[PDB]
Amino acid sequence: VNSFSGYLKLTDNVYIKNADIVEEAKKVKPTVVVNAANVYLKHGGGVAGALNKATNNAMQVESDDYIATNGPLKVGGSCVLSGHNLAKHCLHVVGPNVNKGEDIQLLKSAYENFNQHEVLLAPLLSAGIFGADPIHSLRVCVDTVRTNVYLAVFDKNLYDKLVSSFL
Ligand SMILES: CC(=O)Nc1ccc(C(=O)O)cc1
Repeated sequence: VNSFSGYLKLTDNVYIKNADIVEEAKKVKPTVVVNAANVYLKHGGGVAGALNKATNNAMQVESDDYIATNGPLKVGGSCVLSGHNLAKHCLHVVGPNVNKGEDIQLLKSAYENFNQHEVLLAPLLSAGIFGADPIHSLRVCVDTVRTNVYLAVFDKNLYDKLVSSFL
């Protein structure tokens, strides 16, 4: 038993809810919140801008030190940093950005990072301003992630379409 409430069960291990990933993290304080990162960990908009704003920019300060030391992530890759006031840890995962021409086949590699963590609160990778089809992103999630993932879909209209079209 865990602290997640109000989720619809899609599979043995995947759950979904219409919720803002920021408000959900603040309420649950999960072990792991996933950020929809880019390779530079420049948290400007969407999940990353919203998560970073909720940390009063501490996520960005930590991220800049990480990049100064390690260089950029790979598309499909991840790093574990602090969760600040939102979670124990933040798993920053880079899905391909369709609006930059990145290979959508890298979405499966991106979701494979989630398997290193027993439970996660996450957004749909490569959705929203990353330009991928969210229905596709949910299918890859279900077919790739084997650990317990609690998906927060911000858009109510999209949430209803994801549920009603789910195979
Ligand atoms: C404030 C705010 O922008 N929140 C969010 C939450 C989730 C997403 C997303 O999943 O794309 C985008 C934006």
